[PDB]
Amino acid sequence: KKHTGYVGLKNQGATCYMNSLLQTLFFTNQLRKAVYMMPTEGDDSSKSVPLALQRVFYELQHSDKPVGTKKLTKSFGWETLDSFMQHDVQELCRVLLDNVENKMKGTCVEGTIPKLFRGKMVSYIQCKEVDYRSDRREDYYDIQLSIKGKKNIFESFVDYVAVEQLDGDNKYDAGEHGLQEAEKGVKFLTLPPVLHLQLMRFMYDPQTDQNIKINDRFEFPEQLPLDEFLQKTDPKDPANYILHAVLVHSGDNHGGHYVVYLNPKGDGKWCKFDDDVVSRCTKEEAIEHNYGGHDDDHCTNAYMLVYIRESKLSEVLQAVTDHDIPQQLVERLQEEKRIEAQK
Ligand SMILES: [Br-]
Ligand SMILES: [Br-]
Ligand SMILES: [Br-]
Ligand SMILES: [Br-]
Repeated sequence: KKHTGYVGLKNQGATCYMNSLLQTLFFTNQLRKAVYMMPTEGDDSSKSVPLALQRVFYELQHSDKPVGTKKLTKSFGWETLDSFMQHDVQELCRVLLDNVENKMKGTCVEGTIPKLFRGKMVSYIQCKEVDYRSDRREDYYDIQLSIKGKKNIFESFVDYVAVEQLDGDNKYDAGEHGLQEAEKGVKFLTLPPVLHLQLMRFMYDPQTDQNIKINDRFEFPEQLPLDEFLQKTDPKDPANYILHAVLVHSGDNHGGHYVVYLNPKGDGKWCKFDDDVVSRCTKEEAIEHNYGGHDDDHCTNAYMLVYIRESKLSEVLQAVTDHDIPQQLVERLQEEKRIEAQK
């Protein structure tokens, strides 16, 4: 527990965003407690993702030394030298959360995942010259925001909700009305208590023919008002979000360094999580110094932000204690440790 109170994770290969993401998920206290509850007795230690995540969280909560992740990577089968380089942070997140959600089904914590991370959107198509619209609900668990050519997060949200023209030769097939010029877009109906925003600095194949990293300046705030992107708003619960995590990458596309900044209590007291080294830092370092740019004469910037709904903040970050871990689970991990101590 060091001197920040918090312990790091081991550098065990090119796992890229993984340690950052695990720290982010660990300090989503409501998720952690829920994960502690899954009926993982009788699971195979080798094969079980639920158990493997239980183990890592337990270690992060009790261990005074940097925590290993080997059994975690084995279980969801990303073990080759470059398996994390072939995926992104939002893909690993879904891998983890889907295993966990699937374990929680039929348990006293079923629905913890959609409760904390799921939001609702309306996807619509409006024809210009014919009276036809098709409104359909879409669920999301995270949001990929465009950052290229945008000054900040507000412009990104503006761009995300911008109307798109559908015109021949890209006309909408309007059924009985045949091919029709249309407008399509999305609107938000609900925003989740925990909001995962990926910033698209790392981008596809610009036709020819690399994955590249955009290191342009992109500003995000400590406090994020999203009411004006909602179809209708609640007077008693405005869509006000507070910045909780800034996942940072330093360098370019090919090779770089991965760090995450957290204020895991939600008070504005920030720590820097750099694998095994956890140290406290200024708020400027966690935030402004991660805007990116090319400024003094800079390759260090956020690719992912986590925001927490201010009204649900002090709950999402609710106290965890030792008693929140069931005895059966404590006993099992303790026995494994004892086996390991036999070398
Ligand atoms: Br390990
Ligand atoms: Br793979
Ligand atoms: Br990205
Ligand atoms: Br720039």
